[PDB]
Amino acid sequence: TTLLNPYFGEFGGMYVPQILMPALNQLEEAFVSAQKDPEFQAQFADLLKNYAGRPTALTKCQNITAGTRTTLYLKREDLLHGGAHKTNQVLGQALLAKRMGKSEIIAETGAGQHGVASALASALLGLKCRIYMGAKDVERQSPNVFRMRLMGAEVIPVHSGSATLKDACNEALRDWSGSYETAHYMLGTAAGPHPYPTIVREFQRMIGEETKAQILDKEGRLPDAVIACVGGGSNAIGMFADFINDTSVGLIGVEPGGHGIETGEHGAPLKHGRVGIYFGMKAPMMQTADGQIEESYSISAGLDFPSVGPQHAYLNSIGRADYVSITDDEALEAFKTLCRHEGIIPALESSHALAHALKMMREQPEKEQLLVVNLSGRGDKDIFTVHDILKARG
Amino acid sequence: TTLLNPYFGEFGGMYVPQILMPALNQLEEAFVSAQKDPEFQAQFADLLKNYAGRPTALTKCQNITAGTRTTLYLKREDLLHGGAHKTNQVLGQALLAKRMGKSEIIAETGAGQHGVASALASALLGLKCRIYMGAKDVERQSPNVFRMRLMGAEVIPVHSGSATLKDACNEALRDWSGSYETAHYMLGTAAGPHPYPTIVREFQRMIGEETKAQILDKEGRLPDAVIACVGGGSNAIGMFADFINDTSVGLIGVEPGGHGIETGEHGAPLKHGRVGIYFGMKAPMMQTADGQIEESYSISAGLDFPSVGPQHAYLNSIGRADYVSITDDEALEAFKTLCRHEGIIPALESSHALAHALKMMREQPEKEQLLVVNLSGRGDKDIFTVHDILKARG
Amino acid sequence: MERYENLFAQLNDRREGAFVPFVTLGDPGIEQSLKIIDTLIDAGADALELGVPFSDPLADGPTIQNANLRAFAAGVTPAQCFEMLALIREKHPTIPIGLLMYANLVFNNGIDAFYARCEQVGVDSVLVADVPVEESAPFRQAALRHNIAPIFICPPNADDDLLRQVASYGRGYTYLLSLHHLIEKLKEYHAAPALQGFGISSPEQVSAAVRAGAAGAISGSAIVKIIEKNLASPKQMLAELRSFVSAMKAASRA
Amino acid sequence: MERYENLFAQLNDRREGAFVPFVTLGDPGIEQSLKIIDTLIDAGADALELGVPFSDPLADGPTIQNANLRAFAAGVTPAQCFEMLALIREKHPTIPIGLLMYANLVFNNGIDAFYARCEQVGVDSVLVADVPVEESAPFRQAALRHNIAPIFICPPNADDDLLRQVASYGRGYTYLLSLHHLIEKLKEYHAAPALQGFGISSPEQVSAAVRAGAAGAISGSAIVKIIEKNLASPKQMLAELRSFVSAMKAASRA
Ligand SMILES: O=P(O)(O)OC[C@@H](O)[C@@H](O)c1c[nH]c2ccccc12
Ligand SMILES: O=P(O)(O)OC[C@@H](O)[C@@H](O)c1c[nH]c2ccccc12
Ligand SMILES: *Cc1c(COP(=O)(O)O)cnc(C)c1O
Ligand SMILES: *Cc1c(COP(=O)(O)O)cnc(C)c1O
Ligand code: NA
Ligand code: NA
Repeated sequence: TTLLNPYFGEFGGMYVPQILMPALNQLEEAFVSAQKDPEFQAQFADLLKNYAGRPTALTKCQNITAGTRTTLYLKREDLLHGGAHKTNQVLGQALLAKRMGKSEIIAETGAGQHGVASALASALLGLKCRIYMGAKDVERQSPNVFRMRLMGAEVIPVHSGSATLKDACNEALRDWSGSYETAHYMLGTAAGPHPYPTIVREFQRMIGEETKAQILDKEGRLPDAVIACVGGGSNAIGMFADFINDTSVGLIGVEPGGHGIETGEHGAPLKHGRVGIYFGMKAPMMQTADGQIEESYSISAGLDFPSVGPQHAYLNSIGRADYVSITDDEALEAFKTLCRHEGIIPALESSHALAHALKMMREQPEKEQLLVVNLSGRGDKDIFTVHDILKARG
Repeated sequence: TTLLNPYFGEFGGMYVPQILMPALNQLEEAFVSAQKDPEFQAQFADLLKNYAGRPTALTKCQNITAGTRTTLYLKREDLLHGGAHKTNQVLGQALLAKRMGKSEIIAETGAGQHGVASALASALLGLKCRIYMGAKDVERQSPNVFRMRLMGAEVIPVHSGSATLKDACNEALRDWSGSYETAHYMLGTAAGPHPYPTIVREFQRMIGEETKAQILDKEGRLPDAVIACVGGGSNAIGMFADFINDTSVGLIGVEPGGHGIETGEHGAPLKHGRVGIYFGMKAPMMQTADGQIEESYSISAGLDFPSVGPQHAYLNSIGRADYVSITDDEALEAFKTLCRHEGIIPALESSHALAHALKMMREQPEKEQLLVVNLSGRGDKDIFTVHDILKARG
Repeated sequence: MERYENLFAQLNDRREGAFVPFVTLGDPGIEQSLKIIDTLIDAGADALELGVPFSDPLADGPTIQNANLRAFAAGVTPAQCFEMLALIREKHPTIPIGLLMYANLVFNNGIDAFYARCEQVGVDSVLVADVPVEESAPFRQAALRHNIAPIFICPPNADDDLLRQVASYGRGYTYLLSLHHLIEKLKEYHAAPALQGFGISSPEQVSAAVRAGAAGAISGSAIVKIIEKNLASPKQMLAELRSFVSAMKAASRA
Repeated sequence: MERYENLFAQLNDRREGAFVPFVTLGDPGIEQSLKIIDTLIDAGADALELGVPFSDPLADGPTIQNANLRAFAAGVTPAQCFEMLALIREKHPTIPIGLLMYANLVFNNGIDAFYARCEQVGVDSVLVADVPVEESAPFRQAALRHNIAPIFICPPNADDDLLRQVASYGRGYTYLLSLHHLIEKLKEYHAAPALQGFGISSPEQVSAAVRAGAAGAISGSAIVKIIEKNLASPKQMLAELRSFVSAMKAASRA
C-alpha cells in the first residue's frame, strides 16, 4: 500500500525492481511528513527566498505583442539562482534527504542543468553529490560538467546503451538500489516512479502560485492560458498545478517537434508516442514498434527526456490540458525575437513555449487574450548553439 | 556653472573639449529634473522590480565562516537580470535618454558586461544602440559580442591605441561630440566627467539601500563593514552610498592586484597610481612617469578600467573608506571556495571582494564581525578562464 | 508451471538441488546462442533462465548489460527470441524454461498476447524484473491464464507482508535474492520452491544454498563472463561452459 | 603672446590673413619632422600649431590619431618634443609657435612647470584640448605667468556667455571651430583674433575665412594626410607639403 495515489488515471505507478520499493515508501512517508511540518516549510521557504531569489518577477512583454490584442507576461524562472526552475525542487529534495538522515545525493542529467542544480544544492546543504551523465552528453556539455565539479560534485559518465539521458537514468537507479540507506536519488523531472511525479510537482508549484498572485495584482483577473514547455514535465506542472481547479484557465504544454513530427525526429511522446512502461512508470514514450525505448530529438538538449510525466498524460486524456509541439525553427525564431524585442535571452527549452504563444498571437491578432509563458530558464548557455546554426545558414 | 558640484574634494570635474559641455549640462539638468519627478521614479522602480528582478537577495553564507566569529552575507547582484549590477543604472540612463528626447545610445565596454547591459536596456526601451569595444576585447569576448548583436545592438571594434577599454572610451566620446542632439552616451561606471559619477552612484544606490533594510531585518543592526570590488567604482559606490553617513560602518573597496603590486602588473590606481586628468576627470590613474595612460592588468577583464571614480579617491583621502588590493591567485581561491561551499559561482570581479572578506576572517578568526560582500555578478562567464588556468597548473 | 513441479519433485526424490544457468538470448548471435544453450543442457542444467534483450535493463549489472549489447549488435529482436524459444522447446521437452523480461516488452503489444505467445512456444515462467508485487496483478493474472508461472523476487530487505504476498502470488519457483529464516518462512507460507540468485559463481555456493534449504541456485554473470571472455573462440567457449556447468551441477547432488 | 600680436599687426598692414599649419611633433620621426616644419615655414606658414603625442587624444580625428601612432612608433616623448621646440625656435625667431596639448601632459609634473618649460623653449601659446573654459583657471593663470597665450576653442554650439568668457580669458588667437556673426561678436568683445580651424583643406576655404572676418585659418588633417600618403618617399613628401602650403598661403593674400 501507499499513503498517496501513485496513479493519475491509467498513468504512473511504481514499476521498479522489488528491492527499490522500500526506498520509495520511505521517501513517500518522509514527504507526507515534511508537507505537514511547519519547520520544514519555513526552512524551504527561507532557502527559496534568501538563497534562490524567490519570488521571481512576472514581466509584461509589450514590444512583442504590439499591434495585436494579446497581452503577454513571462514568468521569470530565468532569474532563479542557477538560471532555471530546476533549483526550486532540488532544494526541497535536498531538505528531504536530510530529513531522512541521508548524507549523499545521486542525480541524473542530460543537458546538465539538473546536474548543476543538484550540485549547488548539495554544496549548500553539506551533501555528498554524485551525478550520472551519458558520455555523449558529457562530451556535449563540458561547461556544465565543469560547473558541477567546481561545486564539488562527482560526475560519472555513462557509456551503456545510447550513452544519453535515459541511460544515465538507468544507472542512477542501479546505484540507489544498493545505497538508498544513506543516499537519496534526486530525480530531475516530474516523472519516474511514485512518489517522484507528486514530489516534483509540489516542490515546483510555487511557480503557478506566484503567477496567480502576480497576475491578479497586475491585471485583476486570471490568465486565459498559461503555456510551458514539456521535456519531462516539471516546469509545466509547476506552472499548471495551482490553476488546475480554475476551469477558465487554459493549460498548454509544448513538446519539441524537432525537425517536424512527420520526420520522426522529434521529442513529442505525449501526443505522438505510445504508452509503455519504463523508468518506473506507465506513460507515453518514444519507442520502436517492438517496444525498445528510443531517444527524443530536439535542437534543445533539455527537452530530450524520451517520455513525459504521468500527470501530463492524465491531464491530456481528460481534456484539462492541451499539448502541442513546436519545431526547432519555430523555437529559434522565438529565441531571436525575445532577445531583440525584450532584451531577454531565453533558454531554447523555454523558447518552445514562447514560440507557441507567438503563434497564438500572430494567427489571430485581433483575438483578445491574456497569456503567461513560463520562461523556464535563461539562454546564455544556448548562445554557441544558436551562433553555429545561424552561421551554418549564413 | 552647474546645478551640482562636479567635484569630490580635488577629484572629478568636467575635462572635456568645449564642444561636449552643452551635452553634459543638458544631461545634468535632465537628471536633476528626473530625480524630483515621481513619475520617473515610479517608472524606474517598475523596471527594476518587474523586469530586472529587484530587490536582490541578501544571502547568509554559513558554511564559509564555520569555526570563526565572522558572519558573512552576500548581496546578490549576480541574480539581477543580465547577471551583474550593471543593469540597474543602464535602465536609469536609458530612461533619462528618453526623457531628453534621445532615440539612440552610445556605450563603451571592456569585458562586455556593460555592453550587454546597454544592449538589453536599449532593446526593451526602443533605443538604437551602438557599442564601442577595443579590438583586443572584441577578440577575447566573442560570447558577449554575440549577445549584444542578438539584442540588436551595433558593435564597433576599436583599433586605435592599445585597442582596449580606454580606447573604446575615447571613441565613444569622439562620437557623442557630433551626435549628442539625438544620442545619449551611456557611460558604464561611476567615473568620467560630471555628471556621470553622480548619476551612476544614484542609479546604483538601491544596492546599499536594500542591503541596509535587509541586514536590519535579519540581524537587527548595521554591518561592521561592507566590501566591494573596484574597477571603475559603480558597484562599490552603489553599495557604499547609503552607509556613508553611518559612521560605524566600514567601507572597503578592493582593487585588482594582478600578479602583485610590486610586479607593476596590476589594476590598483587608487592606492598605487598617480593623480592625472583623463576621460573627463581628475583622478588617480595608471600612467607612465611621462604622463601617458597605461592599461590595468587583472585576471578579471572587468576590473580593467585604468583609473577609478573620483568619489572613491575622495572617500579615501578623508579616511571614510579604505581601499585594498587582492591578487589573481587570491581571487581564484575565493572563486573556488564560494563554488564548493555555497554553490554560488561568483564573477571573478566580485571574487576580489570575497577574497578580502575571507582574509579578514581567516587572519583574525576570533574577531566577531558582521560583513557584507557585494556579489556584483555571476561567474558563469569565467568558467573557461578558470578552467584553463587550473588546467595550465594541473 | 507443471514442468517446474515435475522437476522439483524429481530432484527431491534424489535429494538434489537444481542448478539453473541464465543467458541472454542471441548473445553473441542466434546460432552461437542456440549452441550455448544446448551445451548448458548437455552439461547438466536442470532449468534455464533466458533474457530477452531490452534497450534499458535497469536491473541488469555490467556483465548482463554487455550481453544485451552483443545481442543487439547481432540484430536480435523479441520476435527472433520467440523463434529461438520454440526450437529450444522442440529439442528439449521437459526442461523448465523461464524468461527474464522487462515490463515494456511484456506490455508492448498487450500483456495477454505476450503470455499467450509464451504458452505457444512452451515457456514455463516469466520474471518481470521491474514489476514489484504491488504492480503485478495484470501480469500474474495473464500468466496464470496461459499456464505460465509468474516469478517473484524475494529481496534481502523483505518483511513478513512481502513474504506472504510472494508466497501467495508466485508459482514455479521463488527467486531468492542473495537466508535460512527467509527460506523457513517461505516454506511455512507454502511458497514456490526457492532458487537462490545473485553472485553465485562457484560450486561451494551451490552446495551452501541447498544446505540452507533452498531448492537450488541460479547463475548468470558467471556464465555470461565465459561467453564474454571467449568471443574469439566459439569452440573454446562451449568447452569452458561445459566445464563450469558440470562443476556447478555436481555441487547440487547428494 | 607677443609674437602673435606682432604677426597679426603685420598681416593687417598687408590686408592679409594668416595661414597656420598643424603637425604632430616627431611624425614620422624626429629628423623628418624637423624637416617638415622647416619646409612648412619656407613655403609660407605664418605660424605653427604643434601636437605633442599623447596616448589618448579624444579630440583628434583618425588622421591625427595615426600621426600620434607614427610618432609613438618612433619613440617620441614629451621630453624629445621640448628639445625639438627649442631648436625650431633657435632657427626661427619670429614665427608664432602654439602647442596642442592634452591636460594630463600639462598637469603631469605640475601645471606651473609645464608653462615654465614652454617659456624656456620659446613657445607662444598652448591650447589644452580637453580643458573647457569652465576648468581653465589654473591653466590660463599659469600660462599668463609665463607669458604664454592660453588658447580657447569657440565651437558652433557657442552661446553669448561663452563668447564673453572666451574673449576675456583667451590671448594670442581665438580658435574658431568650423560664422560671420560669431566673428562680429568676438570682435565686439575684444577677443583675440580668430583663426578658423576644422576641415580647412583647400585654398578657397582660406579666402572664405578671411572674407568672413577671421584673421586666418588653421589646417591639420590636410597637411598630415600628405605625410601619411608619402611615408615611402621623404623627398616627395616635402615637395608636396611645399606645394600645398604655398597654395594655401597665397589664398590668404590681398
Ligand atoms: O548475474 P548473477 O549475479 O549470477 O545473478 C543472476 C541474474 O543476473 C539473472 O537471474 C538476472 C538477469 N537479469 C536480471 C534482472 C533481475 C533479476 C535477476 C536477473
Ligand atoms: O585636422 P583639421 O580638420 O584641419 O583641424 C585642425 C585640427 O586637427 C588641429 O588644430 C587639432 C589637432 N588636435 C586637436 C584637438 C582639438 C582641437 C584642434 C585640434
Ligand atoms: C531541464 C529543463 C527543462 C525541461 O524539463 P522539465 O522537467 O520539462 O521542466 C525546461 N527548461 C529548462 C530551462 C530546463 O533546464
Ligand atoms: C564591470 C563589472 C565590475 C567593475 O565595474 P565597477 O564599475 O567597478 O562596478 C564589477 N563586477 C562586475 C560583475 C562587472 O561586470
Ligand atoms: Na519528453
Ligand atoms: Na580601476
